[PDB]
Amino acid sequence: PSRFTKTRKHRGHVSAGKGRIGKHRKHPGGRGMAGGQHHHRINMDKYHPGYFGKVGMRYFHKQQAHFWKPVLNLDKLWTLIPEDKRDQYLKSASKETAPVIDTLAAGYGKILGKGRIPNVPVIVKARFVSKLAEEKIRAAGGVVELIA
Amino acid sequence: VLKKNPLKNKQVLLRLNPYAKVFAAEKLGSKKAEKTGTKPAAVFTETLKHD
Amino acid sequence: SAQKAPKWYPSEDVAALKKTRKAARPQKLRASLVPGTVLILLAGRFRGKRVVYLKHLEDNTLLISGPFKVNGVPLRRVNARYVIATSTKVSVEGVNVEKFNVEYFAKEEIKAERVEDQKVVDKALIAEIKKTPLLKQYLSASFSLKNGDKPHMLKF
Amino acid sequence: RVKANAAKRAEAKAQGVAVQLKRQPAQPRESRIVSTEGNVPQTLAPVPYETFI
Amino acid sequence: GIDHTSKQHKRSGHRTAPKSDNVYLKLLVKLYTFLARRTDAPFNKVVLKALFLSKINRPPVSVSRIARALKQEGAANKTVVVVGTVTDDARIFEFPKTTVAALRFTAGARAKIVKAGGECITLDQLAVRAPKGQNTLILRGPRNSREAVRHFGMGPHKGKAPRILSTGRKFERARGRRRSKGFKV
Amino acid sequence: AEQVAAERAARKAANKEKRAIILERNAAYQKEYETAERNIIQAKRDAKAAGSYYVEAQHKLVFVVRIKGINKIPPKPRKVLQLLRLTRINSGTFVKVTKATLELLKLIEPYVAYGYPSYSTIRQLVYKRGFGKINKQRVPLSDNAIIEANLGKYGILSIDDLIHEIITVGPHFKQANNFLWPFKLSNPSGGWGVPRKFKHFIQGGSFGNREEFINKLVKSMN
RNA sequence: GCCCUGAAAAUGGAUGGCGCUCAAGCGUGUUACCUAUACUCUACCGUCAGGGUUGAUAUGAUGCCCUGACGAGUAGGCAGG
RNA sequence: AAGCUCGUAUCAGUUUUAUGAGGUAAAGUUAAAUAUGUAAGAAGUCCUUGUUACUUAAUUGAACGUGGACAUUUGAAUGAAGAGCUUUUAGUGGGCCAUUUUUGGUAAGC
RNA sequence: GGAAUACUGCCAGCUGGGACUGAGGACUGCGACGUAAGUCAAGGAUGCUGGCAUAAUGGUUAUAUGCCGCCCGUCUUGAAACACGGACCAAGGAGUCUAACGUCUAUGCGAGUGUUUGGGUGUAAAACCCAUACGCGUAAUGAAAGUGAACGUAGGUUGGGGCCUCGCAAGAGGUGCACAAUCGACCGAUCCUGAUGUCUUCGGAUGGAUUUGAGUAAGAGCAUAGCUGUUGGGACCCGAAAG
RNA sequence: GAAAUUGUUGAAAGGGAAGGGCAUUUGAUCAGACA
Repeated sequence: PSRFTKTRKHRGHVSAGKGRIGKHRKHPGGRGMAGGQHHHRINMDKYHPGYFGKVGMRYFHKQQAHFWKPVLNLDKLWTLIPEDKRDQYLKSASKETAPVIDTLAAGYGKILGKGRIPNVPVIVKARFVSKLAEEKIRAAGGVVELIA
Repeated sequence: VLKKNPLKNKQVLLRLNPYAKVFAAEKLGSKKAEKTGTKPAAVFTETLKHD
Repeated sequence: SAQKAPKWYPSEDVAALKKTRKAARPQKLRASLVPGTVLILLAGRFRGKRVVYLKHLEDNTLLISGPFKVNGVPLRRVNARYVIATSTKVSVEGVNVEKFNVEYFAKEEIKAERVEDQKVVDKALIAEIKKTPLLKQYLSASFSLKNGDKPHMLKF
Repeated sequence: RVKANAAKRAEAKAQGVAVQLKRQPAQPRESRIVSTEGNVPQTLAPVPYETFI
Repeated sequence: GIDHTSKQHKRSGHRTAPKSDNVYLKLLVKLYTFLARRTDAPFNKVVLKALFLSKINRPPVSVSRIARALKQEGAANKTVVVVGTVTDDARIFEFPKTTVAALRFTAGARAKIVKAGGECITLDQLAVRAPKGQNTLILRGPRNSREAVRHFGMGPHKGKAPRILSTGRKFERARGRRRSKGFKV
Repeated sequence: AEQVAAERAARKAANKEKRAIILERNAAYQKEYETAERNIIQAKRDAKAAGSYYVEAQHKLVFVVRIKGINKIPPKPRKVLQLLRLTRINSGTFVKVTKATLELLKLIEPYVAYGYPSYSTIRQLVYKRGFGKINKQRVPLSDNAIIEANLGKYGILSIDDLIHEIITVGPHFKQANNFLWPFKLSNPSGGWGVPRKFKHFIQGGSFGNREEFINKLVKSMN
């Protein structure tokens, strides 16, 4: 809506908010990022540290498939159970019956350990795990089956 | 709503300063002074009249 | 609609007026006005005449008589503020005056009561008037200012 | 001054307060009576000009 | 003329009233401008100015933070107040009973609170239950956990995480971010 | 309801006591002033009869007035004037005299005219021009409840107690002197004297310390 | 100390002009008086701050009222029309 | 401009007391005037008995603590349209004059 | 030996004349005066009289008179300038749209969020309904191979709105969200140590460190809309010598 | 069928411009109001 803009408050004033000395002109500081080493340097340093230069190895033909490894902390990992069935497992938690959580079914590539699942034994299928992730699972009374 | 000066308008001067009535009725503005006999000693006058 | 409406309208109630603190209090005349004193009328019908003060009316005006036998000025209300008091008096004590009020003078040819009391009063005045020589001629004459006269200097 | 203030107060705690524990600026000097006896005012006057070169 | 030690005609820089056009919002602003005036207890005066807060200044108070404040000693019987929205936290697998009063609950935090035998309230019913504020806890959510505040005050040696489009190698890790290329910071 | 009737002459009795206590308390401040002005007279007489001299106690209070406009002031005095609350030409307040406040005046002397007020001017200013500072709001006094609801913690329960605390320069002078909004005066009634104000009072201008001659200048400004 | 001399530049010519000599000049003193949008008091407009007021049975809760203080402004910014 | 947490309160183009630094004017090594740093309390003081891998010849220090005690003349004057905090962006980046000092220049509306 | 005037200053001393203002609109308050009833100059003006009902007052406009008043816009330290543009009139005429984002605000839901590439449907470019994915977010860190967040009531200390207890209150105590400071614990990278163990050089336990990160430490983001700002585009409008 | 601009009539004005502000007199006009 142009009825709300401020150049519809600037009608009648000569210079339209751009000042009478410096005026307003086409490109005072060059087009785009020009002068980034030279007259804009003080700007690039402070607010773009690290802009110039090269860090490490190139990678030819990179594909984000190989690198797909979503992560699911032990924070959640009980969300993957149906909330209607879920409270059946929390109460009456024993072995010989334990929930099989397939974390790849839900799109997760690795089970991390961020913290404190409850004391219920649980069977967790995962591609990858972390050293702390199992220690908390395995001490909860469950195990980690690896899959592919 | 409007400020009524004392020092004129006697009625406002009497809500402030309840002593304004017994001040005037006894005068005390014109109150007389006790009379004294003391004279400056001859050293003080000798200094004042000096060269 | 040619104009929509205001959405709250002012009430046509009228508030009464806050009680005012003011009181009618009797005028204190300036010290130059004493009953039975030659006055000089400064404006109006009779401006210039030299007339004799009589009573101070309830409406704050002053009652004067020429006398009408003399300068032709009847009994008439005059405002104390338009009248120069003079330094010469006549003895007014011979006149009743208790019959008058302001109600008497209300407007509501000349009524025969006002012509009777006009003449009744002069019996007392015209007696006292001729006692000082020329004061019959003086109460009949009109005042004026002359070349060289300075009202801030002159005494009245 | 902190220690002295500690002393005076705890001292004045059996003295019934009236501490006056701040520092106050130099006041205007109170009244007095000089005694001219033995000291007579000595009249002085300005002095004329001189070269003295 | 007068010599001013201050700048003239200078507003206080506060919310005298919300910027929202919400109607039901202004009915609480109307209810707590009344109690703040006549009830002499500061609780009402606190909840009033919390109804004027913008969105960014109203972070949500998760249903887990509500359980801490109840573990807080003596507070297990208090009625927690949140001016803001309560949200669900399932990372807690147990929840107390108590009570909550908030503007908006999420559908998850409504179930969880009702699930335990507790109760969800609005602010209006709190005003009727405790006008003065008897036995209440106000709770604020974390303000500086935002994504933008992470960027506030960028500059050398302040560790403020530059505003940037794409994160990874090859985007502003090189000159000035490490000693080997140029300098560091 | 009891209300109107039973709480009137119950309250109206307490009103009677405030001014019955102001009655006795002002009587004591009038006998206090007069016998002090008398003993200063008797002391100069008893001394001259001993052949000696009597030096007055120095003046413990001044009244400062801002004589100069609001602009082209150097920064250091311009900061002082704002610490005495002199915010405009012709305004002023009472200033206690100690070594602290007395080296301030030496900074601002070109910009002010001050002296030693008598009980006369302290009484006119406060009655005529005296205002209070209540939640800011610069209230006119006009009544004894305005002073008692503010300074009553200190005593000072009438407008006769202000004038006392001001002229005796009592303990509470700071609380009381800051309870008075700065006096807004007018220009002098009969003029300033002299063609030019901004010489020092000793060279024939208006500023500086004019001592007891300030009593006459303020009254034309009041 | 005052005055004169030293002291000569170009269209006609400027203590501002007329004109002024026990001054209407010069040095100094006492007073009276004149008048700015500044000062004091009052009314009104707006701005800011601080408070009062939600009870039907009316018409505004961006409302009504109370109290104070304050008001220059280019480049510039904002709010309301 | 948008506000935010708060509201008796830390402040201040100011003095005073206390205490440093200076090497211009004058003086002929000495040393001003004006400006300048810090302090004037609760983040305080005194006692009492805990911690450590540092320190000690050492139950001795250092740093931080527990328990107890001293509140508004709480530690000088005056003042304070409140104190702090953050985000965000306009214009500007040709200056000129007067005063008190001063270099270049013979001087200058330099 | 007495005085009086003068001068200075004070009175909650007396009285007279002139000019200006009349805000507000039931009562409330504080006083004063009265034995009393009441009255009063005490939280802002009333009473009495008169005239014309008129263009009298008042407006509007031309003239005249007194004082004042330089020509506009622009650049400029400085323009009335012997600086530039403008004879006059009417009509057109200049910070827009968009792609990608920062802050701020409102709204829906909220550990999620986004129906509109598409399909169903329809009164037919609308509206209505919806499966799969996908994008941002919930995990950081190293060039990389790679690894990946609780010693503890998710810790301690100082301060903190608010609430609770006591007390007549003043204030002290209990708890303390957000938030600011500060010391720790946790994950990753770099340098150091190097365990029970082993295909005898793999494995990497443990323990460190004035080191380093855009990290954890009971999630806050996603979508649309708006103001302001930026970048690219003809880019607020008009204008080159050229290629 | 606007404005620049023009002809006619009427009114007023005019000593090297014209035009403007404050103030009131004079001339022309205007309601409102009262009653």
